[PDB]
Amino acid sequence: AQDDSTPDSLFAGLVGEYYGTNSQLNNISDFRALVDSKEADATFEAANISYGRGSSDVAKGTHLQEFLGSDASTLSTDPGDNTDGGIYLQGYVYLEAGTYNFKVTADDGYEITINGNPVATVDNNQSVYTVTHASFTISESGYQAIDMIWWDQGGDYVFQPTLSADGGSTYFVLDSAILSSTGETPY
Ligand SMILES: OC[C@H]1O[C@H](O[C@H]2O[C@H](CO)[C@@H](O)[C@H](O)[C@H]2O)[C@H](O)[C@@H](O)[C@@H]1O
Ligand SMILES: [Ca+2]
Ligand SMILES: [Ca+2]
Ligand SMILES: [Ca+2]
Ligand SMILES: [Ca+2]
Ligand SMILES: [Ca+2]
Ligand SMILES: [Ca+2]
Ligand SMILES: [Ca+2]
Repeated sequence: AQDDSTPDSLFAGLVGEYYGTNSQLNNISDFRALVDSKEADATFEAANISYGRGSSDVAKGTHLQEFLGSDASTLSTDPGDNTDGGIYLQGYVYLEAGTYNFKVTADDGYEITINGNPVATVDNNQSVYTVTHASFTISESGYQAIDMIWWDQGGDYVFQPTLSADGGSTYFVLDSAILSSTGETPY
């Protein structure tokens, strides 16, 4: 919901922020502290949350643009170089009441929360790895609050957090079909 004097862009995606640093990102706490420490180095619309894979540091050159792919045309600016970097996404996702679970492929780590509750966590650096996370429940159909963090400490980078509504038989990417930046219906 609106919570200040600034009108908010309504689009079918999450509000994306990118942060770079020349310090080491080892875990979720490090990345969250980076987010807390300054304004975003760039903003974007996260409408197709399947990013990478690439090499040679997400925070260098045009690697962020390549990583974000179809979402990079919404970047507010082209960040300068850093050694380490990551993204913070926030907004809403339409989900019917029921049981769900994430399955996430990533390098490095990440955390996804729904309605404020962590539902997928990797609190460390890693080369590309896929985790099938534990199931969670949605009590009431509608737009659920969601946020994500992901980072790259260096090297390769990928982030694809897929969701299953059918007990792990099929999974889907979070994209413009169901995302909303504000919780209003995007057209
Ligand atoms: O430790 C997390 C990183 O792992 C990889 O990078 C390490 O492993 C590579 C292959 O063994 C080495 O070449 C590299 O020097 C190591 O840092 C991965 O490539 C990174 O993206 C991960 O962040
Ligand atoms: Ca606002
Ligand atoms: Ca900030
Ligand atoms: Ca750049
Ligand atoms: Ca892509
Ligand atoms: Ca685009
Ligand atoms: Ca690093
Ligand atoms: Ca990496």
